[PDB]
Amino acid sequence: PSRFTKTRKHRGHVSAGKGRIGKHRKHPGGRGMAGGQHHHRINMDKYHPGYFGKVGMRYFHKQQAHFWKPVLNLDKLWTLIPEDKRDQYLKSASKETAPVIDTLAAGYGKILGKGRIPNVPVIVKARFVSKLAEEKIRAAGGVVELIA
Amino acid sequence: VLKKNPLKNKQVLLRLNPYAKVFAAEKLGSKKAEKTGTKPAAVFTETLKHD
Amino acid sequence: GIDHTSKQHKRSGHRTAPKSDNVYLKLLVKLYTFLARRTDAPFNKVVLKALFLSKINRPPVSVSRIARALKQEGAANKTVVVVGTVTDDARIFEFPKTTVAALRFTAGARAKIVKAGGECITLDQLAVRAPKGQNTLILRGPRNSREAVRHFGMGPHKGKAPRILSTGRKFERARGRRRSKGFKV
Amino acid sequence: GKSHGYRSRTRYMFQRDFRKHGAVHLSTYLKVYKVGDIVDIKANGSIQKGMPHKFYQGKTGVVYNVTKSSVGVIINKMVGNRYLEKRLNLRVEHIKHSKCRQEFLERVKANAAKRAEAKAQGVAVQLKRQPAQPRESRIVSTEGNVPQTLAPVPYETFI
Amino acid sequence: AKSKNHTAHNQTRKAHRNGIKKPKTYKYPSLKGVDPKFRRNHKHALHGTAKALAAAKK
Amino acid sequence: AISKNLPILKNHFRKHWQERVKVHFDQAGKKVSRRNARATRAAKIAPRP
RNA sequence: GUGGCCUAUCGAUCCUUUAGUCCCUCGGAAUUUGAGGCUAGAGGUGCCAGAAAAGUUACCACAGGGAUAACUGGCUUGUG
RNA sequence: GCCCUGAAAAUGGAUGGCGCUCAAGCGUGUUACCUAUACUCUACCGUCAGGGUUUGAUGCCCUGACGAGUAGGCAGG
RNA sequence: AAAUAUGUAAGAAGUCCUUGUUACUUAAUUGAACGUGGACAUUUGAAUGAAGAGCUUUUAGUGGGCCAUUUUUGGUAAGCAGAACUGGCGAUGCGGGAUGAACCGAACGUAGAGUUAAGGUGCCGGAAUACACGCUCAUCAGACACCACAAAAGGUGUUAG
RNA sequence: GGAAUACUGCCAGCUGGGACUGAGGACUGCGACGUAAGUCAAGGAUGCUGGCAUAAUGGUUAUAUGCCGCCCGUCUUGAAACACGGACCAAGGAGUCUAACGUCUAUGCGAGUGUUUGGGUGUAAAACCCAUACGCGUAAUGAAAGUGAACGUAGGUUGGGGCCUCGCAAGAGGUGCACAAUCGACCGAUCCUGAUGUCUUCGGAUGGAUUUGAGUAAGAGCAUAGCUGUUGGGACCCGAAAG
RNA sequence: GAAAUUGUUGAAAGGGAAGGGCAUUUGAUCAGACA
Ligand SMILES: CN[C@@H]1[C@@H](O)[C@@H](O[C@@H]2[C@@H](O)[C@H](O[C@H]3O[C@H]([C@@H](C)O)[C@@H](O)[C@H](O)[C@H]3N)[C@@H](N)C[C@H]2N)OC[C@]1(C)O
Ligand SMILES: CN[C@@H]1[C@@H](O)[C@@H](O[C@@H]2[C@@H](O)[C@H](O[C@H]3O[C@H]([C@@H](C)O)[C@@H](O)[C@H](O)[C@H]3N)[C@@H](N)C[C@H]2N)OC[C@]1(C)O
Ligand SMILES: [Mg+2]
Ligand SMILES: [Mg+2]
Ligand SMILES: [Mg+2]
Ligand SMILES: [Mg+2]
Ligand SMILES: [Mg+2]
Ligand SMILES: [Mg+2]
Ligand SMILES: [Mg+2]
Ligand SMILES: [Mg+2]
Ligand SMILES: [Mg+2]
Ligand SMILES: [Mg+2]
Ligand SMILES: [Mg+2]
Ligand SMILES: [Mg+2]
Ligand SMILES: [Mg+2]
Ligand SMILES: [Mg+2]
Ligand SMILES: [Mg+2]
Ligand SMILES: [Mg+2]
Ligand SMILES: [Mg+2]
Ligand SMILES: [Mg+2]
Ligand SMILES: [Mg+2]
Ligand SMILES: [Mg+2]
Ligand SMILES: [Mg+2]
Ligand SMILES: [Mg+2]
Ligand SMILES: [Mg+2]
Ligand SMILES: [Mg+2]
Ligand SMILES: [Mg+2]
Ligand SMILES: [Mg+2]
Ligand SMILES: [Mg+2]
Ligand SMILES: [Mg+2]
Ligand SMILES: [Mg+2]
Ligand SMILES: [Mg+2]
Ligand SMILES: [Mg+2]
Ligand SMILES: [Mg+2]
Ligand SMILES: [Mg+2]
Ligand SMILES: [Mg+2]
Ligand SMILES: [Mg+2]
Ligand SMILES: [Mg+2]
Ligand SMILES: [Mg+2]
Ligand SMILES: [Mg+2]
Ligand SMILES: [Mg+2]
Ligand SMILES: [Mg+2]
Ligand SMILES: [Mg+2]
Ligand SMILES: [Mg+2]
Ligand SMILES: [Mg+2]
Ligand SMILES: [Mg+2]
Ligand SMILES: [Mg+2]
Ligand SMILES: [Mg+2]
Ligand SMILES: [Mg+2]
Ligand SMILES: [Mg+2]
Ligand SMILES: [Mg+2]
Ligand SMILES: [Mg+2]
Ligand SMILES: [Mg+2]
Ligand SMILES: [Mg+2]
Ligand SMILES: [Mg+2]
Ligand SMILES: [Mg+2]
Ligand SMILES: [Mg+2]
Ligand SMILES: [Mg+2]
Ligand SMILES: [Mg+2]
Ligand SMILES: [Mg+2]
Ligand SMILES: [Mg+2]
Ligand SMILES: [Mg+2]
Ligand SMILES: [Mg+2]
Ligand SMILES: [Mg+2]
Ligand SMILES: [Mg+2]
Ligand SMILES: [Mg+2]
Ligand SMILES: [Mg+2]
Ligand SMILES: [Mg+2]
Ligand SMILES: [Mg+2]
Ligand SMILES: [Mg+2]
Ligand SMILES: [Mg+2]
Ligand SMILES: [Mg+2]
Ligand SMILES: [Mg+2]
Ligand SMILES: [Mg+2]
Ligand SMILES: [Mg+2]
Ligand SMILES: [Mg+2]
Ligand SMILES: [Mg+2]
Ligand SMILES: [Mg+2]
Ligand SMILES: [Mg+2]
Ligand SMILES: [Mg+2]
Ligand SMILES: [Mg+2]
Ligand SMILES: [Mg+2]
Ligand SMILES: [Mg+2]
Ligand SMILES: [Mg+2]
Ligand SMILES: [Mg+2]
Ligand SMILES: [Mg+2]
Ligand SMILES: [Mg+2]
Ligand SMILES: [Mg+2]
Ligand SMILES: [Mg+2]
Ligand SMILES: [Mg+2]
Ligand SMILES: [Mg+2]
Ligand SMILES: [Mg+2]
Ligand SMILES: [Mg+2]
Ligand SMILES: [Mg+2]
Ligand SMILES: [Mg+2]
Repeated sequence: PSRFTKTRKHRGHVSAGKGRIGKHRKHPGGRGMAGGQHHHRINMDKYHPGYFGKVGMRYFHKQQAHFWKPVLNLDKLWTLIPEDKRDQYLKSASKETAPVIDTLAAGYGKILGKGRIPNVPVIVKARFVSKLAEEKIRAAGGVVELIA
Repeated sequence: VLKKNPLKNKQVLLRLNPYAKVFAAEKLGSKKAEKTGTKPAAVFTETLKHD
Repeated sequence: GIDHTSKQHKRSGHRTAPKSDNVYLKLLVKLYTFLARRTDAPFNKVVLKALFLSKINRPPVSVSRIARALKQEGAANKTVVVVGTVTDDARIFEFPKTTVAALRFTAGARAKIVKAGGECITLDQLAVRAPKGQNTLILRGPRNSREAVRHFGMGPHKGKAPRILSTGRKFERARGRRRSKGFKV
Repeated sequence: GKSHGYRSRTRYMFQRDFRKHGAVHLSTYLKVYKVGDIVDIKANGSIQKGMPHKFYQGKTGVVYNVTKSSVGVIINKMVGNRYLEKRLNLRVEHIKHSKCRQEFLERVKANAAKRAEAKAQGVAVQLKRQPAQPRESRIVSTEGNVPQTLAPVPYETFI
Repeated sequence: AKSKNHTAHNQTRKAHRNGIKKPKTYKYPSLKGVDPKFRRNHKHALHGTAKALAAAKK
Repeated sequence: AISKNLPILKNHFRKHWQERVKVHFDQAGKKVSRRNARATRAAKIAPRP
């Protein structure tokens, strides 16, 4: 609100906190990004290393669909099972029955390896995995089924 | 709540330093000294009065 | 007049009370200010202060950090104290029992502490059971974990990350970021 | 146009010390510098490689690195309102062990002694250092020395 | 229009506000710049003695 | 017009952008009106769903 | 022994052009041309942190400046 | 050493003015005295701080120190 | 070869014994670097000071300065031009310099009493037309830092050498 | 030879005159005088008397008198200035709003979080409810194809608040979060190493490297709001010669 | 029915402006208090 604002406080001091010498004028720098390459280079270098020019390959008509590949670590992976059913599959580690986790269902495109999932085997249906993910799954007795 | 000075106001001069009682009672400000008669070497009064 | 050795009329620059208007919070202050003065117990004075800290200085203590804290030698049977809110961590499968005195609890942490047979205590209950704060454990959340302190001290060859909206190639990766264009940082 | 090149103004600083020019006596190359030693930095104009910059002449520092010909030294240089840590690569021609620490260690060794020597005697040590203390009372003798009286002298020209 | 050129006037006073803070010493200083060969051994030299205080409690 | 450490913004009001501003002050008014237009079909439409 | 005994002898982004692996992409799929990329140098900015640039206004104009010239005054006093 | 001479400028004029000549001048010595928003002591105001104290507890109470300010910042109003 | 200014040191992150690790290094289990373990105490290592110390973010104004003593460049000089250290003025009143941005004094909440500073005490004007030894008589006397100027050269004026 | 006195200093020696101040408001402290009971000038004024009880004190006001006081605003090293604006009065008269954002702080919830496009509903622009999606987090590094976070109690070491143990205490040991410093480890880029194997050129295991990243290493976010700050907009208000 | 500004009445002061600060006298005018 206006009533809290410093500009109320500046009522009665001439310059409005703007200064008596250097005043407050229209555009002492130039407008916007003007002179990144000249007077403003000291700010533009540091604070924005990398601004000017180009770097590698263009792409004509890119579409981020094809790139949809959400990532889920074995940090979690067990979050895809609701918690009643979950402790149920936790105890009784066995093949012949093991939980079926369809990750592409859960919104994901790849399984990463973050770490430490229980000794409990799981069948993880997935689109892609890391070599380290799919290893740890196999160190709990589980496997990986590629799906689409 | 008010600083009072010793050196006047006996009461507090006697609050600190009760040896105050003794000093005043025995004088000692005014203590005489032991008169001795020792005289300076005639070398001294030569070089004192010398040119 | 006076040659002045240090700045005059210097506010001590320590929060005297919370900036918060929460009544209950203020009461916890009222409690611990009493405890702090009379108890002579260190643990109290600390918690008084930490009751002042802003959101920034009350980082969420994750339930798993509490797990790890208790695995300390002889530290299993202490009661962990968090001035701040405590958070549910999916990433532990096992969890210990104990007792957690905390200003706030998120839904899961409470569910996760109780389900394992532990107890979610409000701080004044901790004052009742622990007046001098005996057999207590204090755990601070990570402060510099925050995403703002990413950008602090951004400079050439500080590798400090820039303030920027859209990221990728095309975005502050060219001049001065690579020896092939200008210099590198 | 104004000039500052690396060696500017160093004319008399790097100059070779009268009757002391020429190749460098071998004890210089003999001394062994272990990391953490306290070094004095003095350039030797005959040795152009591994040469300190003119700022660091007179400076004292400590050696963080030991390579073939050269001890890397850190110096705290003041710039602006702070000091930055600076790292110099110097050939040992330009370096010498600093004797600042000399009395220290000698006092350290001295202190441990006076400690076990007085303690194994039943303590009463007082091993800290004291500034010069005002003189004590003394008698002085006039025997064979009578005061010889003195007068200021009248003006004379003699040129 | 000709103007002043340079001076160090007052520039000292301004430093001694925030006062010329001292160099900031630390124990365990940085190995940045140390002889790379000396580090590549020093690595395997600590690695051993860590494994040797690990069999000391065993 | 460049200072401090601030992300470079891009905020594209260089045209007379105040000439095209739609506030939807009808957000309520339309939500009513297209309910009333739904009632008018469901009756005019006979039991059809 | 990592050019000239030391203290000087030099040059961004865009662009073109070469060197390098024979590596990455031209997005329906391939092969073969052609095109793009990364790493590294050159083509040059000398106003040397780096615009693409001729004059006249005795017909003139605006913003300003005593931050600055033409005169009185003030310091100076070589010169007179 | 003091004094004289060297010593010419324009409105009428300035040891600040009057005036002063064993000074009210010059050199030097000794006292006494006069009086700054400074120094000391006390009252009051504010600010900062360190304590005390569960019924204005955002409170009350004790104690000490400090107080110049354009551009400017923050604060309570 | 000074003076003034200048680098580092004055300890627990210290000193000493013992003997581990390695792909470095030595003829060499040599040495290097980091170490396990053990010993050494208080007066933890000169003075002085300290209410404190360390640390982080963010942002205003500003980015024409000027002056004084000393150092110092150009210039015949300049209230000129231009550097060095510091203190100032600017941004600051108060007492003194009659007056005056920068000199002296001293810096500022409202008051009281005391005492002072710099400067003064014939009268204007608060305060000795005080005391004391001298010098000085000007038909242009002289009279107080910064400061509002004077010189070479002369006097058988008088004074003391 | 014996004194005196000056001079300098000391006294917890005694005492006259004058000025200003009287903060505080039961008691509590340090003491002091007393054989004592008591008393006191001992942690801040009380006792005695008189006048008036009213414009007498005082407030306000005009004025006279002593001393002091130059026009404000502004730009400026410097302004009372022979610098500019201002004859007078009233009423207007200038850092806003919006989009996108930085730091801080409050709040709701939290590995997630954002009802308000829209739908349901209403006492009808309000309040109340909600399905899927989306946005932003939870993975990074590469120009890219693409690869993608535990040797170990998520590591070693130094300091760490708090807590634990011993001790009456002084002290000693234990554990040690945030944070700080350092030595390692893990992911991607870069350079090398190239096992088992096989379309004979695919495959890239294993071990490395003064190289590098806005990474990992028991999550800190997302959303509302406020101050201050940014940029674009008529962008604090008024002003061109032009086009 | 404000201000600038103006008439008349009342009061006051005024030797080349007026206005201000400290302080008191004097004129005028008033609150409070006490009982
Ligand atoms: C400060 N006021 C001054 C006033 O004092 C005077 O200025 C003098 C001027 O007279 C002096 O100058 C003059 O007078 C002096 C002598 C009197 O010192 C002579 O030496 C000099 O040759 C002459 N020009 C000059 N040296 C300093 C200024 N302040 O005249 C000018 C003025 C502005 O009125
Ligand atoms: C009420 N108006 C004023 C009034 O105040 C009074 O003015 C005096 C004035 O006369 C005094 O007197 C002074 O002023 C006058 C005036 C004519 O300039 C001078 O002639 C006189 O020399 C001077 N002493 C002056 N010292 C203070 C004012 N209060 O005199 C009448 C008036 C000027 O009209
Ligand atoms: Mg202005
Ligand atoms: Mg401002
Ligand atoms: Mg500006
Ligand atoms: Mg340019
Ligand atoms: Mg930078
Ligand atoms: Mg670009
Ligand atoms: Mg990617
Ligand atoms: Mg598919
Ligand atoms: Mg003061
Ligand atoms: Mg101040
Ligand atoms: Mg030169
Ligand atoms: Mg020499
Ligand atoms: Mg060379
Ligand atoms: Mg210019
Ligand atoms: Mg000039
Ligand atoms: Mg300049
Ligand atoms: Mg220049
Ligand atoms: Mg319609
Ligand atoms: Mg070689
Ligand atoms: Mg070379
Ligand atoms: Mg040669
Ligand atoms: Mg080039
Ligand atoms: Mg295509
Ligand atoms: Mg293709
Ligand atoms: Mg240029
Ligand atoms: Mg240039
Ligand atoms: Mg033209
Ligand atoms: Mg013509
Ligand atoms: Mg003509
Ligand atoms: Mg014509
Ligand atoms: Mg001029
Ligand atoms: Mg002239
Ligand atoms: Mg001349
Ligand atoms: Mg002249
Ligand atoms: Mg003369
Ligand atoms: Mg005269
Ligand atoms: Mg006089
Ligand atoms: Mg005299
Ligand atoms: Mg006298
Ligand atoms: Mg307080
Ligand atoms: Mg308090
Ligand atoms: Mg102030
Ligand atoms: Mg201001
Ligand atoms: Mg020490
Ligand atoms: Mg040890
Ligand atoms: Mg100027
Ligand atoms: Mg300017
Ligand atoms: Mg001048
Ligand atoms: Mg000048
Ligand atoms: Mg000058
Ligand atoms: Mg200015
Ligand atoms: Mg001022
Ligand atoms: Mg001043
Ligand atoms: Mg004055
Ligand atoms: Mg003055
Ligand atoms: Mg006073
Ligand atoms: Mg006084
Ligand atoms: Mg007069
Ligand atoms: Mg008088
Ligand atoms: Mg006389
Ligand atoms: Mg006399
Ligand atoms: Mg004068
Ligand atoms: Mg005497
Ligand atoms: Mg009283
Ligand atoms: Mg009586
Ligand atoms: Mg009466
Ligand atoms: Mg009266
Ligand atoms: Mg009056
Ligand atoms: Mg008046
Ligand atoms: Mg005056
Ligand atoms: Mg102006
Ligand atoms: Mg000017
Ligand atoms: Mg002015
Ligand atoms: Mg003028
Ligand atoms: Mg002007
Ligand atoms: Mg103008
Ligand atoms: Mg004017
Ligand atoms: Mg006007
Ligand atoms: Mg006008
Ligand atoms: Mg979501
Ligand atoms: Mg530790
Ligand atoms: Mg400690
Ligand atoms: Mg291959
Ligand atoms: Mg405008
Ligand atoms: Mg804006
Ligand atoms: Mg216009
Ligand atoms: Mg037009
Ligand atoms: Mg045009
Ligand atoms: Mg009127
Ligand atoms: Mg007249
Ligand atoms: Mg006047
Ligand atoms: Mg007239
Ligand atoms: Mg008056």
